[PDB]
Amino acid sequence: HHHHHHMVHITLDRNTANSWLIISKDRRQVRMGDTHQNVSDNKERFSNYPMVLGAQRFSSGKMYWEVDVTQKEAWDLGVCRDSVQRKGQFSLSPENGFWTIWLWQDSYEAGTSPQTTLHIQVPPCQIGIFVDYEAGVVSFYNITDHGSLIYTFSECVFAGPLRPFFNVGFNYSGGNAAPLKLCPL
Ligand SMILES: CC(=O)N1CCC[C@H](CNS(C)(=O)=O)C1
Repeated sequence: HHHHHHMVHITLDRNTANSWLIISKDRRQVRMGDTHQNVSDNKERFSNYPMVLGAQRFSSGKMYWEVDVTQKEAWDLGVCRDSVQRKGQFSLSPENGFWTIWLWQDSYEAGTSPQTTLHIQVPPCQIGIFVDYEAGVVSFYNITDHGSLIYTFSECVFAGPLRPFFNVGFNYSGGNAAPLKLCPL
């Protein structure tokens, strides 16, 4: 692909983070902590899942960023509406304001309803995410496999400002402690 020129500098918003997450000082990395991270509760925090939003809000234009997923067993990545539900149980779907892909139990899937099987021959260590607000497009690219397309959501109905969306996943296995990292431009 040739979307690299729409690269944007994404930072994580501490105030949206589940209370067990540890966001690095530069706001470019996030990982699961082994306990509550000693923060007060607020209405922005994701309560049920290890999720956090980017600080940036997008309402127009073309945007591109890259995320490092090296050695993780489980994660969700993409964009979501600024107004997504924060508390309680919910599914990742366009109907709920999310445009995401994920890794879970050795399979990759797109967050449609119901979910769609992805066909990845080269397990990605970095994922590229492209958003075209006007076109209603969210695309995912396998940076490890020369930028090969993973999935395109088209005819998206964003219906509001978008924020970068992250889930570091649970670490019940002891094999999913590694961080999500926003890769340099
Ligand atoms: C992320 C979160 O809200 N919580 C609360 C309940 C217990 C969970 C245990 N953490 S785990 C999967 O072992 O890494 C962590």
